[PDB]
Amino acid sequence: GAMGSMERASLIQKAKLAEQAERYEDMAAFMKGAVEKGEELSCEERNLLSVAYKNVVGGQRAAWRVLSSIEQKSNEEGSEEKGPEVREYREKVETELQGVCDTVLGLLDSHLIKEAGDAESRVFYLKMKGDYYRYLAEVATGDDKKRIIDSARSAYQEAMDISKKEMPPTNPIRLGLALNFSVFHYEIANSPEEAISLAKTTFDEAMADLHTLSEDSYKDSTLIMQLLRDNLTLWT
Amino acid sequence: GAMGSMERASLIQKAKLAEQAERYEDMAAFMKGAVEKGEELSCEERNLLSVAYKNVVGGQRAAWRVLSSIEQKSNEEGSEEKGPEVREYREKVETELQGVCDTVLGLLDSHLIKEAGDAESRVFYLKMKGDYYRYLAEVATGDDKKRIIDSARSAYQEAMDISKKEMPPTNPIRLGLALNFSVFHYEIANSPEEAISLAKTTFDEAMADLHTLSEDSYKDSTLIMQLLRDNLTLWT
Amino acid sequence: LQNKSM
Amino acid sequence: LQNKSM
Ligand SMILES: [Ca+2]
Ligand SMILES: [Ca+2]
Ligand SMILES: [Mg+2]
Ligand SMILES: [Mg+2]
Ligand SMILES: [Mg+2]
Ligand SMILES: [Mg+2]
Ligand SMILES: [Mg+2]
Ligand SMILES: [Mg+2]
Repeated sequence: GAMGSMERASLIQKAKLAEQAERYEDMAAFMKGAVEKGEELSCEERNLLSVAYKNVVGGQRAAWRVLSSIEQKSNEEGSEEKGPEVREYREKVETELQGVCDTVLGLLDSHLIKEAGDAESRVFYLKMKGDYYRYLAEVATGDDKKRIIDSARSAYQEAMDISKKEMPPTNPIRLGLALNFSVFHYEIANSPEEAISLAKTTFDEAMADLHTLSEDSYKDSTLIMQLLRDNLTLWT
Repeated sequence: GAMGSMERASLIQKAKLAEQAERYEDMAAFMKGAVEKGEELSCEERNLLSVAYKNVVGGQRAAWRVLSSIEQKSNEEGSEEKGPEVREYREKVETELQGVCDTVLGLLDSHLIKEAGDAESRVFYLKMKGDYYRYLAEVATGDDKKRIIDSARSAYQEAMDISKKEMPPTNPIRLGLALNFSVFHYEIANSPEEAISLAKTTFDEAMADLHTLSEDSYKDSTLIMQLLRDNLTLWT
Repeated sequence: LQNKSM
Repeated sequence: LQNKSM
């Protein structure tokens, strides 16, 4: 790999510089190199990895949605024929998005998840596995769509089981996992009632645990609780 | 080139899709392929080329400025030594920025400028040559800094001479050229008085020509005149 | 609007 | 602020 000759600490240092410069493709490549050094990742390092790829795939997903919309319009009644270009370019962006998802999933499988033993790291990585299968599911249309969806579900479910046993209801990772699993139910699995029930129960159980928290932790938790509330207001 | 097998019209079509998706690296590669087909560019096609590379290099310049600031701070009195990483990563971004500038200048030299005979196309391309030498000048520090600066100046000057002879004072290309040449004087050539004089005279001569214009042209011209005013307010 | 995720 | 260019 092109990062094989750079020190682990230098890769982390440059990942932080890339974030400051909003160079998220660079940031992702640096953190991929850090992961490939083979040592487990600290809490801060895990969040550098997630920030980098979240931003990269976020831009690809937004672009895919623009192109997919143009493509759907082109196939309505009365739309003039413009050739294969829209499909081709949507396919180009889709393939690059799938490549990024495959890269993240490959890092999780080789070998982040199997070495992660603490609840905070294991839940974090399983949530990530669910997230990137969900992004694959957003663009899937063929023979493997159902297996892609079930792979996202299974990863989210394993993470949920651990988080409920090992973390308090206000833990930001637990809350973000539940938020995203709820979105999976609503957007991918055609299960809006499950999405709503999960978001409500997660919100209510966190509300009842806020009294245990410091001011700084209270801020961290209520920020994510508001996102659950935003979705409930959108969905109901 | 990787775009050699794609139709000129398809490359233009996909450049417009990439703009809609805010995929400016793709947009630039598509328009580079279109230029390399060897035919002259229409007014719309020229502006697709400029939009694409303006956005690509704009992101690189913003990132370079972030990193350069961090690097300058690292070299102040009392700053802890953190190793070569900041310089290395600034150099990495700088080299990619220079590569993009070289690519644009190469397209202008082979062979957009020499085939451009109408004032609107020739001024447009010479302004672009000035702009991308200016971006090279922003990061230049060595033996060739003075020659880089003079290359920007010479291209801007040739474009100015043509624009004054062949275009009305409200022409948006003429106005944008003068705006950018004024910025060159202020930011690159250490000539704030020249920058101010040029911006004022350009603004005043355009003001006196607005009466000749349609409502739509009046909007186009006054938009750029406001940018001249913004700079004058910042600089005085 | 869009679904919120983190 | 930043210099305006176009
Ligand atoms: Ca371990
Ligand atoms: Ca010609
Ligand atoms: Mg080492
Ligand atoms: Mg394509
Ligand atoms: Mg496909
Ligand atoms: Mg042809
Ligand atoms: Mg570097
Ligand atoms: Mg250099």
